[PDB]
Amino acid sequence: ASTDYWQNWTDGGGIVNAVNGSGGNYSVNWSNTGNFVVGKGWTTGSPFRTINYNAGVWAPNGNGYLTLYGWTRSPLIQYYVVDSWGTYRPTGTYKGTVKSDGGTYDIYTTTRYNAPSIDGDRTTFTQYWSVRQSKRPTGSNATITFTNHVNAWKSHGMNLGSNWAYQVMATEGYQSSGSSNVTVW
Ligand SMILES: O[C@@H]1[C@@H](O)[C@H](O[C@@H]2CO[C@@H](O[C@@H]3CO[C@@H](O)[C@H](O)[C@H]3O)[C@H](O)[C@H]2O)OC[C@H]1O
Ligand SMILES: O[C@@H]1[C@@H](O)[C@H](O[C@@H]2CO[C@@H](O[C@@H]3CO[C@@H](O)[C@H](O)[C@H]3O)[C@H](O)[C@H]2O)OC[C@H]1O
Ligand SMILES: [Zn+2]
Repeated sequence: ASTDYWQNWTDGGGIVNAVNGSGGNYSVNWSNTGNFVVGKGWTTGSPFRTINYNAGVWAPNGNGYLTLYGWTRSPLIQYYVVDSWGTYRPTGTYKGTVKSDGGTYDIYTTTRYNAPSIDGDRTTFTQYWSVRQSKRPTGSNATITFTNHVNAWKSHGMNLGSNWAYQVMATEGYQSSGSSNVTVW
């Protein structure tokens, strides 16, 4: 399935110059930002999708994540599979680990309160994370075998919602500057 979804969200802080490139390609150049999320992927997420990407540029200066990023409803859950980051490795309530695609990821949960989501500007929701224990090398074709994460989460009592929303390979930033260039398929 070729990508069909363009995610381009900013809370309005700083500069987020995002380019919707040809096919699965996008880029972001950002400066002194609030929170933003830019990426490409699919209108409807699947627990069985293999996400492929190649980050030809991964150059955060401060907090950025290079991450699978997506949502379900029923219930409302945000999830991440974080392959690389900048100055900050995201963590939460430690649940366990999962091995996938040549890496080991820690599994965490967090909760957001009064926060933006696909449902509104001020919402409360759980987040599920796989965060790689070390930054993944970038520049070569990489795979996220999402089933492995979903199954590990499930085994730790972290069940996703029944109603799948979008699923993207994203650049998320907070209080940072940077450059990224990623192709997704
Ligand atoms: O940042 C940019 C990189 O993402 C880009 O890398 C290329 C991304 O596309 C890859 O081609 C895929 C190979 O596998 C096939 O099954 C897919 O259908 C193709 O799309 C290619 O191999 C990568 O080199 O390079 C340019 C950077 O700016
Ligand atoms: O049109 C609607 C959009 O406005 C809506 O935007 C979402 C807003 O919330 C964003 O998620 C936050 C940023 O990412 C993480 O840091 C946080 O946990 C979230 O608070 C999300 O990226 C946007 O998609 O999406 C739905 C549309 O109907
Ligand atoms: Zn386990």
